[PDB]
Amino acid sequence: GPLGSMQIFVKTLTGKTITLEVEPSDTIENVKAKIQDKEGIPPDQQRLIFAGKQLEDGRTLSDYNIQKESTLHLVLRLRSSMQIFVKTLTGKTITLEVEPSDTIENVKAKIQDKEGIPPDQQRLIFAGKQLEDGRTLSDYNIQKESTLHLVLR
Amino acid sequence: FLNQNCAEMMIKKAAQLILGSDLDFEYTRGIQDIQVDLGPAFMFSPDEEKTLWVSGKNQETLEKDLATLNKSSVYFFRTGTQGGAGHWQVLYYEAAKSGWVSYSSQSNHFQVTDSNGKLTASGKGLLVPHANWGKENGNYAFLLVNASAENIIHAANFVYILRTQNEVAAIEYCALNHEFHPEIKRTARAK
Ligand SMILES: [Mg+2]
Ligand SMILES: [Mg+2]
Repeated sequence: GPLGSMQIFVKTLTGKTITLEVEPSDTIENVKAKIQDKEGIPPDQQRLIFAGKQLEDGRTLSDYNIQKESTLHLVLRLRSSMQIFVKTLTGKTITLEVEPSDTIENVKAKIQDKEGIPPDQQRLIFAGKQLEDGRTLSDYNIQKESTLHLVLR
Repeated sequence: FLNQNCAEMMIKKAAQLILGSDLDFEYTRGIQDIQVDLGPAFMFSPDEEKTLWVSGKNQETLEKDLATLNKSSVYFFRTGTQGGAGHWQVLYYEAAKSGWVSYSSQSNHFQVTDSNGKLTASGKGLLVPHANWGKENGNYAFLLVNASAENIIHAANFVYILRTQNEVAAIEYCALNHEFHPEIKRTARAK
C-alpha cells in the first residue's frame, strides 16, 4: 500500500541481527512467515520475544507497540540433544552431538563429517547388537554419554 | 532424582570459578528431569559476550582460536551445527593441568589442550574435518558465550524456572530479573 513499510530487527541466539520489511498493521504470524523465507525456519518452531513476553500469533505489531527499528528476539522451541561416543577398533573415540530422535542413518552421517567414512562402510553396535539404519537412538535406549562401537564394512 | 542435571553442574562450575559461589538448586518432586538447552538464557547478553568460531575443520586454526582466549575467562561453549543438535559445555583453563578443559557434566569432560597449547587426543575430537563450518544452517561452528556474572545468573534462573515450570515462563523470568532466583542457594567459597 501507499504508507510504505518499516524496518524491524530480529536478533538471534548467535548474536546476528536479521532485518524485515513490515507494517504496524501486520500480525505476529505474518512476521514469522517472513522470517521463514529470509532464514529458513517454519513458524511453529520459532518464538518471538519482545519487551520480555512471547508474542501471540493473532495480535498486531502496533498492539505490542513494536515500532520502527525495534528489536525482536528469535528463539527456537527447545530440542533435546545429547553427546554420544563412538569407539572404533583403533581405540579412538568420536564425540557426536545428537538428538534421541536421530536415525542411525543421521548418526552415520555425523560420523562421516568427523571421519570421512561414507555411511555405507559403517556398522554401528550398541549393547552387543547391530543398529539398523531406519530406527532411532531412542529405539535402542541410547541416552546421554552412551558409547557405541564403529566397525568398517 | 535429577538424572539430567548437566545444566546445573555446568552452571555451578562457572559460578565457582567466576563468582566464588557454590549454587544449590533446591527442587521438590515433580520437576522436568530433561536435557536443557541454555541458548535462550543468553538472548539478553551483550553482543560482545557472544562469539561464533568457524575454525574446527583444522587442528591449527582451532589451536589458534583457543590460544587467543584469556586464561582467566570462562565460557559457555556450544558445539554442533547451526540448524541442528547443539551441546553446551563449560570451557575453562585448569592451571593444575596446564590446558583448556571442556566440562559438560561430572561424567563427561576432557582436557582440550596440553601445556604447550596444542590439542590433546580428546581436543582433536572437537574437529570436524569433513564437513563445512560457518554461520549457515547445517554448518558446524562453535558459539562462545562469556560466563559473566550476568550470563551465569541468567543460565541459573532459566534452568530453575524451566524445571519447576516451563520454557516460556523461564524466558519471561530472565527478561524481568537480573539477580539469582531466591530458591537458588548460594554459599560463598574461596577462588
Ligand atoms: Mg554430512
Ligand atoms: Mg540489583
